[PDB]
Amino acid sequence: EQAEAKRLEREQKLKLYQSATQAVFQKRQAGELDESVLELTSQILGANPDFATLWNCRREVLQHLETEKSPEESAALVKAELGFLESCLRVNPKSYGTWHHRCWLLSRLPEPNWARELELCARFLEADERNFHCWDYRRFVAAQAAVAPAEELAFTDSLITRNFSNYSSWHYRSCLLPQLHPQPRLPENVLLKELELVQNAFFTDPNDQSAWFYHRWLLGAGSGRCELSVEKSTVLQSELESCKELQELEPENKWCLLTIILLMRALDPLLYEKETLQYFSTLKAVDPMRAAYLDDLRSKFLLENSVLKMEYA
Amino acid sequence: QKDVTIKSDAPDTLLLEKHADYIASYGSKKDDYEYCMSEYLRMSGVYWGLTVMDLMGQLHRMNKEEILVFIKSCQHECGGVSASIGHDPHLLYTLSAVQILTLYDSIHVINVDKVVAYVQSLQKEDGSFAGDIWGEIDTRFSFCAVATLALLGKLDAINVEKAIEFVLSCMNFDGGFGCRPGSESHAGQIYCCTGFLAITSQLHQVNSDLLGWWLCERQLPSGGLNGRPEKLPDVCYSWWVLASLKIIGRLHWIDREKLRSFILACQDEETGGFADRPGDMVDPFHTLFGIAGLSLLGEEQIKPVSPVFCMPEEVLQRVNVQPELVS
Ligand SMILES: [Ca+2]
Ligand SMILES: [Ca+2]
Ligand SMILES: [Zn+2]
Repeated sequence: EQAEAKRLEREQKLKLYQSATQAVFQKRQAGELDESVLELTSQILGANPDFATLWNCRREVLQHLETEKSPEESAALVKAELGFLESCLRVNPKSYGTWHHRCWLLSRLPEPNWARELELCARFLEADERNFHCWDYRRFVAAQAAVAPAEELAFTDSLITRNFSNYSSWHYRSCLLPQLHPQPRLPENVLLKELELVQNAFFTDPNDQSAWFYHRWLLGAGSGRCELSVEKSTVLQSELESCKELQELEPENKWCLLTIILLMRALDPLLYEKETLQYFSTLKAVDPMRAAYLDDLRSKFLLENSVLKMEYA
Repeated sequence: QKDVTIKSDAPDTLLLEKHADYIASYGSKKDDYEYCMSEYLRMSGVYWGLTVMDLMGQLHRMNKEEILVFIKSCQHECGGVSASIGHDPHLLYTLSAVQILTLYDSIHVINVDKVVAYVQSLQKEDGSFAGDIWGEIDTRFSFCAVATLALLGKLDAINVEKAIEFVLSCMNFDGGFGCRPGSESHAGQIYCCTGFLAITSQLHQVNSDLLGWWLCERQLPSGGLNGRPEKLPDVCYSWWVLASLKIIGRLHWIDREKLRSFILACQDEETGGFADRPGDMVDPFHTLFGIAGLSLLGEEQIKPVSPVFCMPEEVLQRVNVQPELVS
């Protein structure tokens, strides 16, 4: 009853797409680079944005028409194309072809309104904060418009605190921070502020991995243990105690256990050897799928310890 | 934490006969006009079917002569190869075509000199590669370029140091790689970039312990692997992640038995084929990546597979293209 109508309509759609595709290839072979091609491809690309040859056909048409149309006619075509693209992105926001066509179009305009494109990105990131295509496009727009890293840094903070799904936003921060502090390895005052920010994040949502991955990076981005300032030493010891408190709240949370180990390494590997081994045992019991990783990590750390003990005068 | 739940009745045995039957009959089951919507990737579709059949020892059941004629018809005057007749050339389908011709030891079916010129023409000043003349830059295309050229014995045709510099500029805080500089790490681009670095003899530049950790954390309680944090696991991501781990010498960092069980659960017991996830509709793409994953996990009934080229190792031995891996 209800399934045959669905089978038949989808058969009709396929016949239309095939006919329209046939028409486009025939027009192309005939050298007919005109608006009828734009009409035909619009019927196909909405549902099938990965049909790359059809995006190429649209570009050939737009290039041809630019040569023969008034500047005002050409501007009208560009605006129609921007609207078509946005309607396509709303249906399928994860198509490489659609985002590339938008990049191609914007890159050739006199002309372009980049602030409006940044807003298009903000809108799509509100819908899906993990859409890498949209983040990549945002990076493109920001480079084209010469948006300052500090501005982009303020954007990431708002996205990290307003809700979760933060891996993409933490990633962006990891790229922006070294720009605000560019060396030919973050400065400690910067690092300490980041540690504060990320620690807020993993105490708010201890289950999400993004803050824990970012934190591990931060723990390597600094001075070195033999170089710890009293402030940094004190901050890392405070973090160690806070992770132990989280361990009590969430006994199945493997991220906090791993981080306890990494903090002890950052503070004093030999002094904390006993506790490090104890934590590896607990952690392997809590996260058994990672047991081989954890054994290799422990082996690495024990070899580091041997080398440290052999340095002994 | 987002994960699939495998049901107690999921397949738990390898159904190789059904998979070979499935692929041998693929594209004969519906009317011609129905299949249609995937013509834009046909050359890669052909590669998936042929490669999985060869891994299963059943390549002869496919139509060699028909496919060679098809490939010849898909090479354009610029040297590049398209997905299908009348479609436009692209590095993706140029790779797929050269992979197929390598399987069949029929490389001179196409004009090799012109393929090399096409690939060479797509390299940019920064060492990156565009996919075609329209200029989309992606590390996927760096891999397509060097993999195509390695198979042809012509890696020296491109600017290799600049290509390497570009790929390394895409390395991230977490040890992974994205599309372009500044792009977030993704299993697909990690696979392309680690494959690229294997081909160019640059795996010493990877932080294998850091990247290995990011990769082994893709394994969910179901046993399946996802392609980045907070995604559902699937057979495609599972191959990309497992192959990357193999390239960097850390395959043992995932639970191999749990992954095997996940991949087997994606088989369709009635039709053959694998789907992206348990219960879903099968396709040749996931059939290849499921069989390939099982092979890397040690399945004796399947030929050893290259984690770099996703082709039988015995084929790559024949052309003497076997990049050293980390271990
Ligand atoms: Ca045959
Ligand atoms: Ca599916
Ligand atoms: Zn998939």
